[PDB]
Amino acid sequence: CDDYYYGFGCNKFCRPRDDFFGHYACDQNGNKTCMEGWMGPECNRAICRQGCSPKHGSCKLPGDCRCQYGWQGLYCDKCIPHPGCVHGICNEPWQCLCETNWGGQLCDKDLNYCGTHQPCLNGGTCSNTGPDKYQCSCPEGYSGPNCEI
Repeated sequence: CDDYYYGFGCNKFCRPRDDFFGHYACDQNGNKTCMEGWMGPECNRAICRQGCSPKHGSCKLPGDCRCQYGWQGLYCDKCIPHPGCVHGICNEPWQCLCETNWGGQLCDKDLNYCGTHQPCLNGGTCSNTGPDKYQCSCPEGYSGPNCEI
């Protein structure tokens, strides 16, 4: 057969290509086998990073994984939390689900301020009354919000 022609009657044509339309090499049989990182019948479809999200990841060039907006990571499977979420995580993009004991919007206000700071002086007992809020119970002879006379 002449160059690039294959088969018994030299009818099957195959010539290696490396452009936008296809990325392939030719077999002993003149079959269209794709180059490394490319797939599909025309070899113009890029193979993504193995494990790239089928829901939030994409391809233009192998072996990349470009993220859908709101998603991050190597596989684009991790959500981007609402900036700036402090003591919290996300399940969906732009979420800020708080931890214990934390609140509320950005998960930065302490729900256990008494256990973290202990602001009541002179033998005062305190209880948590909300995010970044506390209440001191003062003994006899001591006044003020923190029992500081």
